[PDB]
Amino acid sequence: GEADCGLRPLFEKKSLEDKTERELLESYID
Amino acid sequence: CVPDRGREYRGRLAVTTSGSRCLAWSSEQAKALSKDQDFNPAVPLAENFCRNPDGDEEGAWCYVADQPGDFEYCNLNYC
Amino acid sequence: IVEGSDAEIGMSPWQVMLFRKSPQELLCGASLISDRWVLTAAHCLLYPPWDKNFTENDLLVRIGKHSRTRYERNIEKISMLEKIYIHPRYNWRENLDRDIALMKLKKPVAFSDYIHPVCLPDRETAASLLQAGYKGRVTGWGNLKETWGQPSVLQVVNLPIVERPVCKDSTRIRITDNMFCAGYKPDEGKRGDACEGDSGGPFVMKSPFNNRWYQMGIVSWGEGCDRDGKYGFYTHVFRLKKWIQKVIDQF
Repeated sequence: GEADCGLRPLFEKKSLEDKTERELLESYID
Repeated sequence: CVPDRGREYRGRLAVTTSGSRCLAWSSEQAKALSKDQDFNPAVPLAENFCRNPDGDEEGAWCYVADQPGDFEYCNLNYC
Repeated sequence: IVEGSDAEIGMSPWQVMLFRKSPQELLCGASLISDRWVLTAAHCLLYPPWDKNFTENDLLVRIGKHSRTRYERNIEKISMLEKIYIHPRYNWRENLDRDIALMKLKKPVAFSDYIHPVCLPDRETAASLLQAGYKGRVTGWGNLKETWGQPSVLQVVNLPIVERPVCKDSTRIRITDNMFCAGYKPDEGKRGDACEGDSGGPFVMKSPFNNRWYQMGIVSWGEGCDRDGKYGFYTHVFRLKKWIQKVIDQF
């Protein structure tokens, strides 16, 4: 189960960014 | 007055706000619902008295039956 | 989801479908927190005012689906409920407080590119990320509009978290500690919201400190959908973290 939790294999793991995941991250730095 | 949202009203109240009657803290199905919860060790569970074993922000509650949601708050005066 | 966009594929692998056995109809959404347990909104299972009472038998889960319709044959997993667990003090007689519930799958799921669990916030994540202004993101196959209209594909909408007091005044229903409301204010000249059909669907946030995604909440309710000056409420997933584990490492 949950240990490899929250790491999407077609993104985080391929190292790709979902088309808006960024809208969320910038939301904190700002 | 009841200070902390009855965080310790340890009285002999025994009726939900609707005039319904609290089912025994230890009924065998009041104990059921009560087990996966997280109850605090100060608030002693007295017979069928309204208590706030939780810390329920809202106040003192009690059981009213044996199914989820089958509980109710109790009418005291907070501060 | 109202004013969302089609989900990319494999973008939210933890998203689950809670389907009523027959009529084969879509009732709510959910998350894979592990390979054996699905987390949802209690009210999806229980709501007497609406003669709603499902048992681990009138329902079934569907994992790794993209399209609302097509049975995506080598992608998706149709799993069957083993047991259900409704929060003992899930207040359906008032404000739908503690809208949490858990489903134990009969036979464990096999993680694929398209099926993977989300994480539960630890006090530190929860604490630093649950802050007004932060955006998290909803996903559902629920209605696209408050009225008049069901997606063909999973949708998304990132909504910023709102200040409790703004939420508080947002309505008449008693908002509790085990709730957060999120959405755009009327002047932010942006919109988006989860709508009916969306429940159980996950409110996730990505973490800066480590890059894991975290279920911070669950689509609980709200008034209408995308209405101005109203927010959508979410279960505080953090807040029922112990009951979550009390039950899991229970049996």
